[PDB]
Amino acid sequence: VQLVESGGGLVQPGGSLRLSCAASGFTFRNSAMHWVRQAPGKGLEWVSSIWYSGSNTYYADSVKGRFTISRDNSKNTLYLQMNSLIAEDTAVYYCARFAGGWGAYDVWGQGTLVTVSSGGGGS
Amino acid sequence: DIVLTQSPATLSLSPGERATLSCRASQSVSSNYLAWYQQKPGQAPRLLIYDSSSRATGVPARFSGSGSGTDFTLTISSLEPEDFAVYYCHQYSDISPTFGQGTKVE
Repeated sequence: VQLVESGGGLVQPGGSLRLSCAASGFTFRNSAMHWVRQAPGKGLEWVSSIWYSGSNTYYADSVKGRFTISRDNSKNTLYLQMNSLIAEDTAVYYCARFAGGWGAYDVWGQGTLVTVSSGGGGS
Repeated sequence: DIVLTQSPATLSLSPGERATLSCRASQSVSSNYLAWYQQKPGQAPRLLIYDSSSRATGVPARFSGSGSGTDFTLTISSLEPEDFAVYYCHQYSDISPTFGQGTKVE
């Protein structure tokens, strides 16, 4: 049982990234899948949720209209399409299997770092 | 939103001692849908407890969670040195999941 994120990296404000989470060792289509992020030196913040297909989706207020979660069950893969990135989005992004009554966030990937930075100037 | 307030922010204790961590919710947490995670530096969170008092597989008995309604607590009856980390509480009892700010145990 395992998740493996990928697709992170350094980008400048206004750019876009698409993260990937590759699931294995469980029946992917029967799990709700979430993204949870952690700004450097900060707490966990839930970002987004998708159900079995579902297609019902849920987003934190801070990423509404910029991020889009989706899944491809045939590929055992969860995705986060990150548009209009801003500095505040900087964080390790974790994908997690949400097991609800059967375990909350019982499975986490290793996380993928997204850094949004102009490099200090143009402030 | 269900605000999870954790105290203390930071605790320093010795090996063998008992750590008592609080997680207060701004509102009743339906179905006891409340979980705890341990996070060591550089690593991903690790589930310890879900459904308020259910210990995740492979988690030692010295970790136990409890409470209902708005008051939850994680107790580590006797600290091992590896037990030193940040602990987050988490409510999954509505449609906007939220976390506590974490408690650092030294």
